[PDB]
Formats: sequence, C-alpha cells, structure tokens
Amino acid sequence: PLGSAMRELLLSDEYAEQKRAVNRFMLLLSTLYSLDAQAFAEATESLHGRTRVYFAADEQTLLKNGNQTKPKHVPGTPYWVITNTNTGRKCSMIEHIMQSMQFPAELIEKVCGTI
DNA sequence: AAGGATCCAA
DNA sequence: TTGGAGCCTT
Repeated sequence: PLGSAMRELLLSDEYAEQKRAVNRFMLLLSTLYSLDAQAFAEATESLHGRTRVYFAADEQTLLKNGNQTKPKHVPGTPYWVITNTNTGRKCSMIEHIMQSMQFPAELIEKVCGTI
C-alpha cells in the first residue's frame, strides 16, 4: 500500500526533477508524512542525534540544540528538519523512519541510492 | 547563500 | 564507527 506510493515516487517526474540531495530528501519526507502522518510522528519522536535534534514542530527548537544545523521546513508537514548533514546521514534518517513504518529493507535501500 | 563531502571529535 | 559542523566550492 505505502510501498507502492514510495516506489511511485522514485519514478515520478518531479522526484527526478529535484536536482539536489536535500530536495529529494525533503520530498521523501513530505511523502512519507502524507502517507501515514500518524506513523511518521512515532518514527520521528525516536529520531535524533547525539546532541542535535533532527525534527521538530518549531524551527528555534532545531536552532537551539545544535550549531549551524540547516533547519528547513518540510513542505506539506508541520515539521522542520536539520539540513547540515551529508547524504549518508540523510539516508540514515530516511532509513530510520521507513524502518519504523516497517518498510521492506529492499525498497529502503532502493530509496537511499536515489538520494 | 546553499549544499554536502570532508574531516575531526567522542 | 556514529555524529557534529566549520569550511570552501557552487
């Protein structure tokens, strides 16, 4: 059901249209949220750095728990995510979320490679 | 400004 | 051996 939407996303025109890791990163998130805004929330409450906070309803909250985190507003959602990270960390975040929303590792790996 | 590999710390 | 983030090329 959800796996379908994601798989459709990677093939979508606008996904292929994003030109940078971040944009693709945002889109995956935006999409994972609209899929199950509920499950997304739970997967989210359990995702954070060793000192940095990753997602938060307000920006200052990200601005308050780390230095030069690049808070960006996840379009379509009530969440903000940090952006000062390498593609490896981005996949790690996506990976953490999808795992929570219990996705097939196969597809999960498929997504990261597109980031 | 912005993105994100690179590099350093824990 | 995972995570932070100043830093320098777009």
